Amino acid sequence: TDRVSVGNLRIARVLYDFVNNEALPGTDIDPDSFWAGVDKVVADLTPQNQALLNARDELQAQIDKWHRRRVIEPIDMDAYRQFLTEIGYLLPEPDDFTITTSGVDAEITTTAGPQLVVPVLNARFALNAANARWGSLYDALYGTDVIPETDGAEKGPTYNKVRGDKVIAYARKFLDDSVPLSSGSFGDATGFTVQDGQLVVALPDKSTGLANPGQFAGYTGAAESPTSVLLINHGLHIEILIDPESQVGTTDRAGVKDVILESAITTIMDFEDSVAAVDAADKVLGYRNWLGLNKGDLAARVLNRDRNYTAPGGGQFTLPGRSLMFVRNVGHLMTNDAIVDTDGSEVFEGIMDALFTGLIAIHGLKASDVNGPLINSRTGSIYIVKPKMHGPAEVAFTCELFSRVEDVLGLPQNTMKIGIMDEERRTTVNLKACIKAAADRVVFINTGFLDRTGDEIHTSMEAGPMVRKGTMKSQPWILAYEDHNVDAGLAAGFSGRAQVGKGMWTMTELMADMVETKIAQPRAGASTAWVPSPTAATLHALHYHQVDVAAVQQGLAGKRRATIEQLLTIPLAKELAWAPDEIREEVDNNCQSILGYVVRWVDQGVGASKVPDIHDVALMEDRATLRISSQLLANWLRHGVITSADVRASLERMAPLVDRQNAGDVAYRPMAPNFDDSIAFLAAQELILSGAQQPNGYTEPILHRRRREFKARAAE
Ligand SMILES: O=C([O-])c1ccc[nH]1
Ligand SMILES: [Mg+2]
Ligand SMILES: [Mg+2]
Ligand SMILES: [Mg+2]
Repeated sequence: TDRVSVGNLRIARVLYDFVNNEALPGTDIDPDSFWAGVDKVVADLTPQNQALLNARDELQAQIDKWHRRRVIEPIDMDAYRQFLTEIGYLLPEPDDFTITTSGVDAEITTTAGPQLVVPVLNARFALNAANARWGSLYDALYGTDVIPETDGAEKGPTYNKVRGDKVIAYARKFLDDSVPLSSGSFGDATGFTVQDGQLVVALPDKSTGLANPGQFAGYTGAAESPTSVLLINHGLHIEILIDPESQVGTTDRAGVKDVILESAITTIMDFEDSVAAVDAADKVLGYRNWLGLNKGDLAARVLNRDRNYTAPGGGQFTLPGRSLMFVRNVGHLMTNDAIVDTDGSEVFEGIMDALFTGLIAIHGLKASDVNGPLINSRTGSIYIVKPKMHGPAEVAFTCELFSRVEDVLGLPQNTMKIGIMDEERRTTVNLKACIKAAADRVVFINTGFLDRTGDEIHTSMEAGPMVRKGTMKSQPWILAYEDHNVDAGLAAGFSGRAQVGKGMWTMTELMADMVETKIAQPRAGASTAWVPSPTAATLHALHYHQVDVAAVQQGLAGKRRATIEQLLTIPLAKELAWAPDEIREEVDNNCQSILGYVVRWVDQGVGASKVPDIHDVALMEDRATLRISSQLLANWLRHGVITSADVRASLERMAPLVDRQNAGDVAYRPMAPNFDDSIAFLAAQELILSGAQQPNGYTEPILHRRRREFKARAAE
């Protein structure tokens, strides 16, 4: 139609122009050979990609059949596990080894701290995350519920001094716990001066330096009365801003205006579950943003420059002002019409992503203006997160794909590093082998709730009814999965070399609860964890100051805290474990999760936002929320727990609920009462009723189709 012919490919014009006009210039890759490479790589790797997807299907069918031919008391783990080994699901574990990945930035190998994930299609959000390397601690405490809004300390229309003073005292205590004075407390500090390269803090009666003088990293302005003071603890920077003339400064004993924390050390720019991209137009929007980020020129309003400091011993240095960027590609499943072949077949979206996000990322290894000076990776690496892989063969393929892209791009081999997401059972039980498959490219493994539970449900769909969604969070299989992931990471030498990450805090407004509970993640040996906002990044940073992750990691070394049996413990529900009203609540719960998420996705192409749940708690979940919820319902429908009338009834009374939760949104169009007119509603209905049939429970085939449907209707 409006496509460009390159060998066997018919490339969508919008994509072809974008690449020639925006992505290629400055890379010194010849446009003609770039496209011949796209054509070659797509032709060479497409059959293996598809072979892998059929492998998934062959394995699931065998497992479905195993449960079906069985009666059978509870499952015999010797039998189950022997079966899994026979069919090639459970592969033998390789001998110990250390990963050999190199050329990796210090933000990933060394520094422990928060990690942001943001929809790359949203330019404002993406710029915010990139700028979230540094955040105001005062703003974070004042603005959220960490400082509780009791009587007197309420956020008003204007400054509340009672609340402000609380904020100040919270931070002072943090200073004391993080960068202690030889004697006294920051709570009594009256001033700061840099004297003989040391930091000197003035107390009402005396003066003192730091217990560990070396925690002093620098300052701004004159040593004799600095405008700010730079500290360091556990690899992370803390900056005390000093200005008596500022609105908070006047109130402060030492003229302190704010405390700034190094927060989001790295950010993942996401093309997968947090965005809605169903065609060439949507992909180009994403690719364009990814390009602006890497060239430094994205504006929505710009990217921050690095920060200037004076060394304690007089010199004059810089710190990065931007979060170091990963990109998350889509996984192996989906195709996309941005390129079709002569036959009209869509091309695998994962393959395209490597080619185009890899091409684009070259700009980030280069001076940004194009004069200067920002850059992403200074060590010369491109950092790609790859989600939803199943097993070491799927990881090997991603490496081979990267190898071939690097060739087309003229990059050295292994420039393209992989972040291995551990969110599918066949990866979890073969984790060590997956890490070995990428032993020279891997910079990251991580765990999460949503996708991994959905796969857990879909895999054992035929075994019986599963426990509630809430129950899933604390089942034996997931707790083993969490620990087993750290163990594999630490045993492959990730400490000092690569990130070991944990899941997203989805409750954007529940910051007090986050600060209280998310500390478990670094205590479990995770050198990074996912946060929903720059504000959450700043608050989660506190955890890394309280917890010596490096030491925690050294302590876990050599431990084996999860057995294959634990990992293989299917979350089946006990002999009829729910009262009727409990069943209804769970059904409502899941139907609302789907409706609330689906409606924004199908109608508006939003893949991530603050979606009020059934109790009006704001959650920022990604598409994986659709996978658990619909799989759970599909499972319950499959095993007689609920009826199809139950599902339709729930959908019909949760729908208008969702409507009014989206009241105050001008573009929003309600689903109720003409349900079978809403494409969103029908998408929700299809996810559930077709759920047991989606490959590995994946929701994109259905979601993408319905979103495309909607876009077509809107085009009249
Ligand atoms: O909850 C999550 O996994 C998530 C990632 C990005 C936005 N939400
Ligand atoms: Mg996921
Ligand atoms: Mg310590
Ligand atoms: Mg199936």
